Amino acid sequence: AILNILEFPDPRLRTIAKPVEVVDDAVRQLIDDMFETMYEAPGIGLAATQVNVHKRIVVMDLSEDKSEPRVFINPEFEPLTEEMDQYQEGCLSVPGFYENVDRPQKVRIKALDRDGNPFEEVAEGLLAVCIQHECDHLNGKLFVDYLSTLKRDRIRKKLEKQHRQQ
Ligand SMILES: O=C(C[C@H]1Sc2ccccc2NC1=O)NO
Ligand code: NI
Repeated sequence: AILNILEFPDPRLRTIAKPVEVVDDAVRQLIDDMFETMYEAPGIGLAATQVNVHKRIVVMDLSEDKSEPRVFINPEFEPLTEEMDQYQEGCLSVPGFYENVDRPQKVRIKALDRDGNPFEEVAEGLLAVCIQHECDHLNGKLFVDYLSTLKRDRIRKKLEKQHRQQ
């Protein structure tokens, strides 16, 4: 199923997601719907908060051909260096806008996989950017939160206008 993706400034995007206590079949079915939603948008990552399911679940596929689905349940990360990098980010919940965001350039991810087993993973580049961006969603944070207040308000106003016209 293709789930509806919430869009800024919907307050539901600010909800803090709750950890997943057991990765059962319902969780894997939600994950499958999230990937379908994500691939159809299309986008390279998606957090459950974005589809209004407030659980700590993230899916991603950084390939150009759907050949590398990745699952992160109860993800966390820790910067591995103090160095920062800029990347122009977009978001399915803030469609049509792309702005630079500075974030730690390398982080160590820790999460549960699709079977519920814990693993860790060093991330740099697009992977490090995407994992931080998706974990932010789970804590009710959007990339526009890093922008100047005036730029974020300009974004909000445009989206609000679009939502009224739709
Ligand atoms: O909205 C999304 C999908 C985004 S994640 C992202 C972050 C930095 C640069 C590009 C993207 N692209 C996505 O599709 N995830 O929450
Ligand atoms: Ni996003």
